[PDB]
Amino acid sequence: PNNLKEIEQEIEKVKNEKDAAVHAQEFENAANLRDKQTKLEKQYEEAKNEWKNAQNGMSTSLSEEDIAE
Amino acid sequence: PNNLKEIEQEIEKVKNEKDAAVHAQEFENAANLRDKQTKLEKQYEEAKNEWKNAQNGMSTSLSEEDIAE
Repeated sequence: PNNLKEIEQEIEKVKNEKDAAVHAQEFENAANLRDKQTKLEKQYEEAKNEWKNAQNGMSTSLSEEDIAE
Repeated sequence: PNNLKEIEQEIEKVKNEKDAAVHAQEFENAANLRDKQTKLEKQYEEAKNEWKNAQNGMSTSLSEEDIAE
């Protein structure tokens, strides 16, 4: 529901930036990048947990409209 | 004469310990390690250059006292 794609992209770009900075020997910002990545991972886990709980709370019954479509 | 015997040893331990801290999510001390490693690399080049500059000028000719050895 347009909630995990953004966090996944942010984690990917943070990882790419950290990998680029590793070759350039930049550890003063590497700690900040790692902390941001960990926070984004925690937020992604929380969002996934709440989304799966909400999905499991409801029942996806099949109606005649699906067959008609 | 006990010049690069210890400088190179310091570089060796910093590099290996640096990589382990990356996977251990320990960048609090890794930031200081990168600065120390960069400084040691500069010192190694300076020490090597001054050693060869003061020795390449002189020539080491043969001596008759060691021919009979």
